[PDB]
Amino acid sequence: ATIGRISTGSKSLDKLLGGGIETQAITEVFGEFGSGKTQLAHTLAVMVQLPPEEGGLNGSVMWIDTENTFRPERIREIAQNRGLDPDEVLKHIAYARAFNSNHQMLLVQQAEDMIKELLNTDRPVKLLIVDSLTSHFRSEYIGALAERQQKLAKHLADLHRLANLYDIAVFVTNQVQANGGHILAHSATLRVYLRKGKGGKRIARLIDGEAVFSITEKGIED
Ligand SMILES: Oc1cc2ccccc2cc1O
Repeated sequence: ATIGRISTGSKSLDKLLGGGIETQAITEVFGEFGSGKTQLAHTLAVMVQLPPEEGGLNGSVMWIDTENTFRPERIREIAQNRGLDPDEVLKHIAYARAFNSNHQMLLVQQAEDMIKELLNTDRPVKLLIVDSLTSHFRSEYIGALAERQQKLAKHLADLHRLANLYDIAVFVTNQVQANGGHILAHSATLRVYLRKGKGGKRIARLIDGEAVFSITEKGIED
């Protein structure tokens, strides 16, 4: 398949990304608590449902939530302010809460079943969100970094296999703050550092110019 792009909702961020986040890729956004990573995830879950003329892929979404941070009412707001029907937008987001890191790993295998079911339809899965990808692994493997890296590596390999095999954009979030971080090392296809700036602006930079955007009723925008 050709590489598809999903607009983030922000012209500035899209330019930094070359048009949007890519299918057949894992995009990792990392930054401190409150930097806006989950807002970007919510926005992408709407944007992907637009037609290509508007920066989407007419796609369905799968969302693995590890922190109980998915907000359907926020999806509704973004959809209503992106000219979509909120009920339809929510009906094309498959949502699961990961209870721990092992269940999170099983959910990726389960996601493949729904991906296959939708593959030849008019609304194939085009976006798989894992938010937060690292939070369970971090809390469960304190003092056991070597084992944590083994399990994370297999998890990321599973996510790569889905992105490439089924032409999906995988979007993952990673909280990194004071003294913290191996990030995801070199595993993602693309690392985006997100931070707060003056006056509530958010600033994004590719790791390995900068885009500037705001969080609004449209999700994010310039
Ligand atoms: O109904 C489902 C929703 C999911 C969401 C995320 C990952 C896997 C899922 C599997 C389902 O059957």
